[PDB]
Amino acid sequence: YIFSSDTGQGHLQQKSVRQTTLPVNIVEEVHEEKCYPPKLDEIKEQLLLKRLQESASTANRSRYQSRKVENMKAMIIHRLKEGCRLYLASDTPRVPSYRITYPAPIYSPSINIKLSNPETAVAVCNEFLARNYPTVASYQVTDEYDAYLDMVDGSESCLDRATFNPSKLRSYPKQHSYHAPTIRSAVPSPFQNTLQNVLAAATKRNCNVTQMRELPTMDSAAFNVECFKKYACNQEYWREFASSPIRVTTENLTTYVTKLKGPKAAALFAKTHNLLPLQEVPMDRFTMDMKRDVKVTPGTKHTEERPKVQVIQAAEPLATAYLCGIHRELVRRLNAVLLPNVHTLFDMSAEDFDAIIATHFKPGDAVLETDIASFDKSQDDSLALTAMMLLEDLGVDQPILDLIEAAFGEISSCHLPTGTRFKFGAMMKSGMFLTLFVNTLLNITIASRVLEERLTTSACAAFIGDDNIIHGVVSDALMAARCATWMNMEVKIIDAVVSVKAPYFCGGFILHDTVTGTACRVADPLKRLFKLGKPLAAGDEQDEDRRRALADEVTRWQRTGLVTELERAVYSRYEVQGITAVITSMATFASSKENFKKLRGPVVTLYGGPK
Amino acid sequence: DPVYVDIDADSAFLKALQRAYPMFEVEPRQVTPNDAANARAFSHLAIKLIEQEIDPDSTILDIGSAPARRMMSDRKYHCVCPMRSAEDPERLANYARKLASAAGKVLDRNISGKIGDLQAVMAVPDTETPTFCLHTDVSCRQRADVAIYQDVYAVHAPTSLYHQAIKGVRLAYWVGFDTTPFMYNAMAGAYPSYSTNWADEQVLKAKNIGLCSTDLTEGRRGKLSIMRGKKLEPCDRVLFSVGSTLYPESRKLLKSWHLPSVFHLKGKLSFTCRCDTVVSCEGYVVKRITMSPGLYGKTTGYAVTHHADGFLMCKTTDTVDGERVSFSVCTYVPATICDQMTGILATEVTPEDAQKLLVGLNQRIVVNGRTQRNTNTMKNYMIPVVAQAFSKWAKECRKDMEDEKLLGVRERTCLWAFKKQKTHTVYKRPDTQSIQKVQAEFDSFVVPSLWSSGLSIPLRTRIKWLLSKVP
Amino acid sequence: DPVYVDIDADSAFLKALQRAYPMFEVEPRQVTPNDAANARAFSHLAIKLIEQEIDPDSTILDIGSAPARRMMSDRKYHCVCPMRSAEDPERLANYARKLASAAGKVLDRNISGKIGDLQAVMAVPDTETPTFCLHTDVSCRQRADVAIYQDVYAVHAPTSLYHQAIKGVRLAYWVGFDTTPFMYNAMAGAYPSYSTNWADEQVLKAKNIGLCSTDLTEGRRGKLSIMRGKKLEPCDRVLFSVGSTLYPESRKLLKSWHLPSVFHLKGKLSFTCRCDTVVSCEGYVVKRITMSPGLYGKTTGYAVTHHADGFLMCKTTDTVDGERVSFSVCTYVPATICDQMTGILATEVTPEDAQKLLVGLNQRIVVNGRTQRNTNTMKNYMIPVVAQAFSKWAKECRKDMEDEKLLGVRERTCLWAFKKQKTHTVYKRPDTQSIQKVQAEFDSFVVPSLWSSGLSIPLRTRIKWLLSKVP
Ligand SMILES: Nc1nc2c(ncn2[C@@H]2O[C@H](COP(=O)(O)OP(=O)(O)OP(=O)(O)O)[C@@H](O)[C@H]2O)c(=O)[nH]1
Ligand SMILES: Nc1nc2c(ncn2[C@@H]2O[C@H](COP(=O)(O)OP(=O)(O)OP(=O)(O)O)[C@@H](O)[C@H]2O)c(=O)[nH]1
Ligand SMILES: Nc1ncnc2c1ncn2[C@@H]1O[C@H](COP(=O)(O)OP(=O)(O)OP(=O)(O)O)[C@@H](O)[C@H]1O
Ligand SMILES: Nc1ncnc2c1ncn2[C@@H]1O[C@H](COP(=O)(O)OP(=O)(O)OP(=O)(O)O)[C@@H](O)[C@H]1O
Ligand SMILES: [Zn+2]
Ligand SMILES: [Zn+2]
Repeated sequence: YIFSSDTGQGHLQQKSVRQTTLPVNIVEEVHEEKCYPPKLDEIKEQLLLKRLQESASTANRSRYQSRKVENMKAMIIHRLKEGCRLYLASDTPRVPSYRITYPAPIYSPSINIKLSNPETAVAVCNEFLARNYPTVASYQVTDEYDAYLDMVDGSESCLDRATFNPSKLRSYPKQHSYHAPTIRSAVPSPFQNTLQNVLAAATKRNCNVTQMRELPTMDSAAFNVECFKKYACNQEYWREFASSPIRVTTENLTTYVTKLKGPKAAALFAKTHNLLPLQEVPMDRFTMDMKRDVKVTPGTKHTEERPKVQVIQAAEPLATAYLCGIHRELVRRLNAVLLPNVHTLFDMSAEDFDAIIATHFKPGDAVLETDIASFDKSQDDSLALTAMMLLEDLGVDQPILDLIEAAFGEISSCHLPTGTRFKFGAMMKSGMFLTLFVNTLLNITIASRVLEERLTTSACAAFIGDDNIIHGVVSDALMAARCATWMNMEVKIIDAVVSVKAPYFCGGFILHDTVTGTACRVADPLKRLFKLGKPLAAGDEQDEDRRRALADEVTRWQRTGLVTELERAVYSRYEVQGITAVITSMATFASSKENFKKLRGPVVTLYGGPK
Repeated sequence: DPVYVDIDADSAFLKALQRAYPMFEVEPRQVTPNDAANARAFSHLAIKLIEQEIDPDSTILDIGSAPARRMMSDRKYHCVCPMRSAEDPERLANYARKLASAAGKVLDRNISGKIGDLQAVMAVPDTETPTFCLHTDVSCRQRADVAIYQDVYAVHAPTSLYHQAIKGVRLAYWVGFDTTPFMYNAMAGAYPSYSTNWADEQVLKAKNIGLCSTDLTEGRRGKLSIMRGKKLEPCDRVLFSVGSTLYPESRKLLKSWHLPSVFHLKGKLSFTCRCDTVVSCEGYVVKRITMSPGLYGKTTGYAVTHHADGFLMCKTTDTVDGERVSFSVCTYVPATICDQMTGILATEVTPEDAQKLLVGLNQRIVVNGRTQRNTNTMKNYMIPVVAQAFSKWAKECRKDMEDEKLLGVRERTCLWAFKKQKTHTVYKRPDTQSIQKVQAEFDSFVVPSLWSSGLSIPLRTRIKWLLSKVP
Repeated sequence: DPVYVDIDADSAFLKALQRAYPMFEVEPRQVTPNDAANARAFSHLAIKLIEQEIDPDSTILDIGSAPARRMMSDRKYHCVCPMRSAEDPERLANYARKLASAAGKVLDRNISGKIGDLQAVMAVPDTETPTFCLHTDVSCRQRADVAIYQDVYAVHAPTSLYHQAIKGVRLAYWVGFDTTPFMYNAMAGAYPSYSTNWADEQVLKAKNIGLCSTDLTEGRRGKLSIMRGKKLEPCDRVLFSVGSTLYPESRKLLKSWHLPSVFHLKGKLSFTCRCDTVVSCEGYVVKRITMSPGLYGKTTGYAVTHHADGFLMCKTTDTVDGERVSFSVCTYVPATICDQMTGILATEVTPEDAQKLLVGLNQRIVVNGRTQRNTNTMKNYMIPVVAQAFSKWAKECRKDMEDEKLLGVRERTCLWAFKKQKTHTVYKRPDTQSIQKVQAEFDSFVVPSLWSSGLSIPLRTRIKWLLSKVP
């Protein structure tokens, strides 16, 4: 997710495109990446398969999958191209674009410090938890009978416009096997797929009705786009972009499918026999998915109240494959119209982010961080109109806009195992292929309107998802009065000062180095610490990608000139002392395969076995 | 000015009626849970249209002649009331009872004249009176200008029209069902919009049609009979069921009302006639006929029918009294359903797949990624037979393209002996006409010149005794 | 002064009608659910345009017209009304009844003069009258300046025009169907915009055309005929169907009205003539002809037609009475569909693939449904035949590119090869022209004389009684 996940896969790429070998900033030109067209070959597969049988040590098998997957990719292109005959177009001359590059970052040396006995590391971590979090360290006294306790008490829900069968509401637990954790953090296990959990998750009541597409709604949207184009964008690209539309093209589909992996291509291939046309695919029908992981934050709140259940609304598989070739062009056009001091995390890597903010943040500087998650976007219909107006200005072809618009109105969801039907009104968060883009556009628009001209005169601004940071801005009564037109809790704002109250961004800390004198971003150690106290399901063999992720994260923590700063940042955020010992404990855990085995224990089986 | 009909306020038949009669205002007012409400609403509106385009001070002859319906009116009606059915004794008593009760209260209409008129007929059954008679259509002697037929299927059209023409009648009307399916020589059919089902007498023991009844059997490998079969063809006997009422009819009389565009009546006097259709709504039609003296012009002998919605006729296999037999059925299809299956029928589809799409199309259709509800539904008991017909049509069209012949020539191969192909489905799409050949010259007329009165003494006493007690 | 038309307020024909008549402002007003509303709407507007541009206080001839629809017109009309057809008794009786129905209500439209004129003609049937006549087009003796033909197909145009020019007519007008399909020697066709289908006599038993009928059969092996066949060519008899009305026509008279640009009439007197097309809308044209005395100029014998929509003709295979044959079918295509198919016809396309694209295009033009539900720019019963035509056209255009030849020379093998190629589709795109070679010298005019009264005694007596009273 964004920077890096627990398995070190992340959402960002790993190729630098914003690096230069000169001590000054240089403007360059954006180019295109050529893609190899797949080709079909059956005679090679037949002979290789027979040659696979006679001798295959290690690389002989790999040639078979590469040949087999390559055949599947060619077949998908041939079938997919025929469906969208009424929307296919050709290549028109492109509009050139330019971008700015920055010099490479400088880092301080790192020294490794670790203990020897792995059991002592567990004792230190347990001592740290008890001293700082007394209630959390005394919760576990028996096994994990959460499923049984949830069945004993009844079902409480707050639904709206839903139907279900009462005869299928039964929640007797099934077999559950896991490994007993060693760290005394009480991280819950993922929930079981039952009808009771589905109703508990859908306990949200956002029933609000306003003017759908009337005159007052249009007036608010018209003002919003005016502020965005006046305080956050330059005027050198609008007229050129309107002349050249964006349409579905063979190159878009060929490039997209080639980027998929093995298993993903096979899954898509299985749904190409009865291929519906593009105009036949419904755009307002979704399916319900439950398989998720619970989210826990440092503190003592999960030992008193049960956490919520996460859900996913999945769209049609063919809908996200026909039109997913226009995401790259939309990103390029958006980056071209933004001001040089306004940045977006799309199409960057970890190193590029460090080089941009290398010489901007210094001690004693005020930074404003604001999130917009706590806001009901379903109350006002103008939030959807504003996004469409921005999309139309960017140069989206007219019939394609109708297909996109159909997914932002009335939608329905269904649960296949139980046949449960749900209906929702205007919704912004979903599982479609424009979710981050629309959220980023709305985040910039909200900030631009509230801050007015204070956004233009700034040193560095970064926007991604629902989080943002703006340099050199404080909190005054003018923004409170402007934002209090409807209510007061639209957004949450926090004031931060470098080297005194470290700013928080995307689950990390922004710190200023001492030896070199440059800014850098590091991860959150407490978030990792609670995560090692999560039970591991039996039969899982993913205990090697996590060790490498921990090893990389530990090295970044032990850089010289950042030990003292990290201590103060954690204390000013969570009011906790003594994290250097925890970091040392993490170092010895991620040193060998056998040292990582001390975080687990004997296997415990519940609700299973007729003995 | 507004017109009220006795149908439900949330019925889907309101839109069909409004489009058929754009010169009126229609509002619903339900007071009776009748099983044939739709069939009566059409007839009620038809009479108002008919009596609006004709000037007053003219005499109208009524053939069906239910006197109770025409009691409260301003036009002049001459009801021709024979006694040949079991309906007649009840209607005559009802007419007398209403006339006695309506005396005095109503003064605008000729209530006193009608009451005295009925007594005169009761005195001697052989007087031609201004407003009543007991003769047939042929034997009536009163002269008028306009003749009206309402749901009459028991007379011969060329013979009945000629006898009316010689008395000086220049305009006629006919309200009834469509006779197109009976010109295709079918076995069974349906009118799903009016809850009407008809079937031949020979197939009354079927299992999977609209009008049949069967029993349960365990099977029997061997059974004999008393006569040889080998042929099952339609006969001259059919049965009609309108909601819950049974009406037996005959094919010969039904086909006689499918008149051509122009025809000549030649006898002692000669006339020239024309026939047009002015109103059509899902099975009911209204026909206007004009007759003029003289004999000049020319005829071709063709009949043309215009289809506003789909019309199907296919071949089905069904079990009749335990034995598998095959015959033909016909029905109607809404136009919206036909238009939405144009692209599907471009290939070959199994009957199972066609049934699935038809059920889905009956509830929702996706347009440009948006789902909307269909407001034009059809009865669910006709879907299986319709799906079978569509599958046969798709296969036949594909085989024609795979075999292309030369232009302007035909392959008769010597002694000709050309080969004929097989046809199992006839499908008439919306906005398509059907043409057929009929007879356009008539010169033979026969009359049973004898007068017999079916009126009975006990019925006369009751009617006389009922009218005596004036209010 | 807005013009009222009898069409639905939500029909798509209103936009096309307004475009063809920019000088008028038109709004709809529906009072009758006719099945040929579009055909009658065009004719009503055409007469209004002609009357506006014609010189007032002039005398006009009407050929084969109904004298009831010119009653309330201030223009001077002389109606030539013989009794050849079978629809004349109704028209003449209606004219007499309407004249007497209003004798004092209107006091300026020369109602009394028309009534008095009708008195004299019914007395002696051979007299002339400034407002009525019972002769033919080549027998009327009154002289005037303008002649009008409205939906006339039963006369020979060069012969009729010459007789009119002798009396001193210098301007004529014609309204009717387009003659272009009949100059290509087509076998069947349709006009989808006006709900009109026409077919030849020999293919009335087809299966998948606009005007046909058939019946179910199982198919047998071998059929012994009576004489040789092996020939299928168009005959002289053609059947038309407008809405629910039938009209028989002949090809020779239809093709005589496709006059060239310049032609000469030579006889006792000589004239020079020109023909131009004024209004064209999806199948109806209005033609204007000017006649001048003298003989000088030059002729080439060519006719030019300008296409605003697409014109298509192709070869199709069907079964007639159970036997497979092949003939040709023609139809019209809207311009918008033709424009959007340019990119697909660059390669070879499968007929089923083309059919799906056409359905998608037609269903997508609606781009709405909150207000206009589902409206189509093309009738769905013509899509199958149109889709096949494009498939053959694309195939034929490919072969020409791999068979390039030298410039200015012809490829032969005396003893030459001179091989012809197959042609299965003729496609005229919008903004193109078609040219034909016709005759331009006429010098053979004959009159059959032998004029007959054409009136009967009952008809004369019945009419005279109708207007025998002053009120
Ligand atoms: N096939 C057929 N249908 C008829 C006949 N007479 C009437 N109907 C139809 O039956 C429908 C209802 O009949 P009504 O007009 O109410 O006359 P009724 O005697 O009261 O008959 P019921 O109402 O059924 O008791 C009419 O609308 C007709 O369409 C007939 O003689 N033959
Ligand atoms: N092919 C052909 N078409 C005709 C002829 N006469 C009229 N039409 C057309 O058919 C259309 C239908 O008109 P109708 O329903 O018959 O009513 P109308 O225009 O008042 O004329 P009539 O009823 O025939 O007296 C007319 O508008 C004409 O355009 C004809 O003789 N031959
Ligand atoms: N020749 C006739 N002239 C006038 N009216 C007739 C004639 N024949 C029958 N009717 C009338 O038709 C009405 C009913 O028709 P019919 O006698 O056939 O009754 P039915 O035996 O039930 O058969 P059906 O199903 O045809 O009605 C009666 O009112 C009868 O007076
Ligand atoms: N020589 C003529 N001059 C003027 N009018 C004529 C002439 N011949 C026919 N008509 C008129 O044509 C009209 C109908 O055409 P026609 O006489 O050929 O009979 P039809 O078969 O009913 O019509 P059509 O042949 O067009 O199908 C009649 O009203 C008639 O007055
Ligand atoms: Zn009588
Ligand atoms: Zn004359």
